[PDB]
Amino acid sequence: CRAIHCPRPHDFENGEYWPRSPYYNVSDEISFHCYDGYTLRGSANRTCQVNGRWSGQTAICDNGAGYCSNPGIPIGTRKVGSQYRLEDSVTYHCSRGLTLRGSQRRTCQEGGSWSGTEPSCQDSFMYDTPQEVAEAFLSSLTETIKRKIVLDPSGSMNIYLVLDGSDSIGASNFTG
Amino acid sequence: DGDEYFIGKYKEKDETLFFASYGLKRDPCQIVLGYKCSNNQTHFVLNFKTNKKSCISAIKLTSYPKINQNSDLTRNLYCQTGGIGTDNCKLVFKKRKRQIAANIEIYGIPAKKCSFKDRYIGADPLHVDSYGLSYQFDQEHGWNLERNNIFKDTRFSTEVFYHKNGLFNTQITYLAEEDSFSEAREITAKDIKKKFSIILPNEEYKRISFLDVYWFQETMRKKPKYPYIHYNGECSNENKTCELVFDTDELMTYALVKVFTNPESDGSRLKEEDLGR
Ligand SMILES: *[C@@H]1O[C@H](CO)[C@@H](O[C@@H]2O[C@H](CO)[C@@H](O[C@@H]3O[C@H](CO)[C@@H](O)[C@H](O)[C@@H]3O)[C@H](O)[C@H]2NC(C)=O)[C@H](O)[C@H]1NC(C)=O
Ligand SMILES: *[C@@H]1O[C@H](CO)[C@@H](O)[C@H](O)[C@H]1NC(C)=O
Repeated sequence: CRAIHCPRPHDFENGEYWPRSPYYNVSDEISFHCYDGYTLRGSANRTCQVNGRWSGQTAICDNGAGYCSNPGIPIGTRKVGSQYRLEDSVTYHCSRGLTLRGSQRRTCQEGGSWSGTEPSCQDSFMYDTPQEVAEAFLSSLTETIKRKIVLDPSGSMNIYLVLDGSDSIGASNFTG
Repeated sequence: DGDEYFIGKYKEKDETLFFASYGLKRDPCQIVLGYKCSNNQTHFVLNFKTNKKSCISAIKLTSYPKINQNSDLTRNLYCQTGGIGTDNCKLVFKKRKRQIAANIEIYGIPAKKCSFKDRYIGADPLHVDSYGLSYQFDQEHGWNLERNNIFKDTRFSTEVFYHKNGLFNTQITYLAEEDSFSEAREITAKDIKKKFSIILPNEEYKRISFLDVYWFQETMRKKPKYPYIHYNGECSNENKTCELVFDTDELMTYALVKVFTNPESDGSRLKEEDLGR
């Protein structure tokens, strides 16, 4: 068993980041900074911890001359497409030894928002801790105001739970 | 088709200040002509400040697609710092879940000699008010009723405050059949203070019998704070020049008073259930 290596950025358009190295150890820092006449959104200082993911959000430098905004390049992927008007599409894919999790193609809808979710490809050894799982489940299931569920008048919900009992655990009779 | 919201009244001899189209799901906006906005899940605000010497006249907003809700019982457009007559105000609009576009236009007129009396006074002041709805009385007492199909509000008992197209209203007293129209008076933005007054004549056959005020203003939140328009002292027969005094909690930008005259008025006229504390 060897050390944990955080992924190395692949592309960055209209900007520059410090420093550069073939691979980044644990608790190393990267700082982004981009050209004149643009605007930076996100986090400027990013560091990777023991989990294997960079801490913060994605850094996006934008100009402000399109119907729908810049999607940005998630760290580790590669983007194809450079048209930011109505009815165009953008595709993502990342490097070798990584498996994608999210949307493959995104389309600029009528309102001004994209259709899908921002991809960020993972590897074998990254797990999810209970805190983030609970937070994401609660945030997706309900809406904020505290947090209450919204229904239309004369509305209803139908929950369907599907388990499997194949030879994967074999623990008594569905215990746990 | 799409729904529409108005502020002010339009005239056929006005030039456009600007004209733009906005999406209502992007984050952030697209900065158009170096202006500022803000967009949230339930709010869309815009900042405007012109450079040329002009006074604004009307604002209009159009939204798509059509939704099943009337657009006169509540407030959806209002600007928070300024208004009509002042060269800038900060527009605020409240969205829904199904609105995804907006078109905005602003009209104005040259600053020096701009006055709005020629529009809101109408062509038949004795039969139609500024709103457009005609008067209608009671045949057994000759007192006008209360129009009911507009957004109306009360502070305490025995008070009324109407609203329509960004224009408020307040009727001082009750109106009789045989009243006459004398004149109208307007107050511009350079003579507006936190507290002020106005002088009117009551000489012989110019007896004041009815006063109704129209004014624009600003609102910090969706719940407004109506100003106190009380009637200084008592305007009986003896005191010929009668004053009207305002007491505002927020700054207005325009006012208009339509004096009515009736020689038969004795100075007191009140309903049989309005009278006791
Ligand atoms: C989305 O943005 C809108 C404005 O674009 C937010 O509405 C505004 O929020 C501010 C911040 O809370 C309010 O200002 C606050 O007013 C109090 C009143 O006493 C005063 O102490 C401060 O000035 C304070 O900042 C503002 O009233 C409010 N409404 C406006 C500007 O019309 C809205 O809250 C945002 N959405 C969310 C979910 O926060
Ligand atoms: C009525 O007359 C009195 C006489 O002193 C005067 O003080 C008051 O201002 C007058 N009121 C009006 C409304 O003219």
